[PDB]
Amino acid sequence: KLHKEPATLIKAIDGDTVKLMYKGQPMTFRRLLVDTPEFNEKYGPEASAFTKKMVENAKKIEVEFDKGQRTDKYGRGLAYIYADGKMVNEALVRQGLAKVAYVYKGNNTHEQLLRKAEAQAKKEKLNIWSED
Amino acid sequence: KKLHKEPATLIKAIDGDTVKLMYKGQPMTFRRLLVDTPEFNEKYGPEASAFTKKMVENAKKIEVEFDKGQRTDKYGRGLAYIYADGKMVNEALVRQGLAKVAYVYKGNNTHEQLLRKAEAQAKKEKLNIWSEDNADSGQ
Ligand SMILES: Cc1cn([C@H]2C[C@H](OP(=O)(O)O)[C@@H](COP(=O)(O)O)O2)c(=O)[nH]c1=O
Ligand SMILES: Cc1cn([C@H]2C[C@H](OP(=O)(O)O)[C@@H](COP(=O)(O)O)O2)c(=O)[nH]c1=O
Ligand SMILES: [Ca+2]
Repeated sequence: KLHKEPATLIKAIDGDTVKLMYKGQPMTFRRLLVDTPEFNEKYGPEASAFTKKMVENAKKIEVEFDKGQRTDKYGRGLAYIYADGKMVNEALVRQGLAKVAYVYKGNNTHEQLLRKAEAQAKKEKLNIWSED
Repeated sequence: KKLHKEPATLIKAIDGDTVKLMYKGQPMTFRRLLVDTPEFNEKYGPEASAFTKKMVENAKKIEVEFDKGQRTDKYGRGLAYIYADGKMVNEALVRQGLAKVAYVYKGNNTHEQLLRKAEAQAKKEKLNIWSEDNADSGQ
């Protein structure tokens, strides 16, 4: 008889990190300027589902490095991620599924864009901002 | 200066007939034995794709099963039967008219009759691929 052997599915998307092909090689990217709840926190599954749909349904993904630091201390490419023109970082925050975080000079070009989205999500008391 | 946008592509765990799995401690792309699934730009591609993704993403236990002939195809893909909680994905897609039996070679054809049988049945119910008129006309 043939023999069954274990294996486990690879995950490209893990919270604020996504594994993409860049310059013909795989690379781990960590979304700039945001902090998304983990799968075991409130809104964590919702934020994962939103990211998955946004990125898997994109014909075109682009990354935009900022000017201050290309890679964090853990080897992750720090970037804004675009799915068919729309910034994933911004969309999450707009939907109240991520907060603005890790904002540092040099790597904070789109900070105002994100703070604007966050203000709107808080005013709407949406998702993360629905809690007391 | 404005920042510049650069291209990249999503790394896809599931893509057509291929699945990327961690196997003996290392990542490996596998090609499902004995089947041909429509690609995402072809009809039922997004369906066959969703059914695969459902089956495999929701599995608690994934297994691979190599056959007795070629282990790796000429594109560097491991050739295997893929199981999700004990149910073979290869067989399931064929039974659900979401893939055709194909690429059947002596040595790597242990499950040929199981699948051909599933394909035979799949036509009669006329589901998905086989729900089109004359889709079973061998064109
Ligand atoms: C987003 C981001 C995170 N980080 C670091 C800070 C955290 O390190 P410390 O854990 O050592 O405090 C970590 C959070 O990433 P994750 O949220 O992916 O874990 O990544 C940066 O250094 N720069 C950044 O721009
Ligand atoms: C299933 C299978 C495919 N292949 C090859 C045949 C096709 O090569 P050609 O492209 O040269 O025709 C290709 C189809 O794979 P995909 O259907 O995943 O694209 O993989 C094998 O060599 N052995 C197999 O067992
Ligand atoms: Ca195919």
